Amino acid sequence: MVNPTVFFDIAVDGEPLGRVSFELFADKVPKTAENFRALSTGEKGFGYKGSCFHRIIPGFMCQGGDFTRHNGTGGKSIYGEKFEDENFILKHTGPGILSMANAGPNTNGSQFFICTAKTEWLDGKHVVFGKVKEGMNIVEAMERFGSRNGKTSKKITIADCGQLE
Amino acid sequence: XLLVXAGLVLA
Repeated sequence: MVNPTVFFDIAVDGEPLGRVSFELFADKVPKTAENFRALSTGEKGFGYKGSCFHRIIPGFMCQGGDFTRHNGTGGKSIYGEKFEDENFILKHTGPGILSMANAGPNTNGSQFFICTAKTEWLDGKHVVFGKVKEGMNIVEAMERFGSRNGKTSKKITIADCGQLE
Repeated sequence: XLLVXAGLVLA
């Protein structure tokens, strides 16, 4: 009866930057939260470890999760390639929101984004399922390698990840 | 513009 806490250790060109901890709202979106949790432990044989943040736009968000093609076209869920939009109870209310990227209605795989600002235009379209619990300062340092068009100037990698609780 | 998609990214 406790929401999982997951962590990512971020590296910039192999150099360790720090740890970001996330609280996953398994009490509101159990199946989206579980997908993210299991991809962070790597327990199904595949996951986030070693993958990158392929698209970062300062003031907007940091996008990652494509562990198969590393460019925005791949990734899959623990349920098969894609799964449904569970619900839209939570909104993109400010910095630190963790939400799912997609290619339209009911197309969730493994790609996600961490909001750097309130992005109310994404409400009802992207499922919010967690928030940054510790290390928002590491996300702010990550944005500095992003650009208006999303290209990063440095390789931002998840060097390790797992579950803390 | 400022969207978050997987595959065809929009302006």
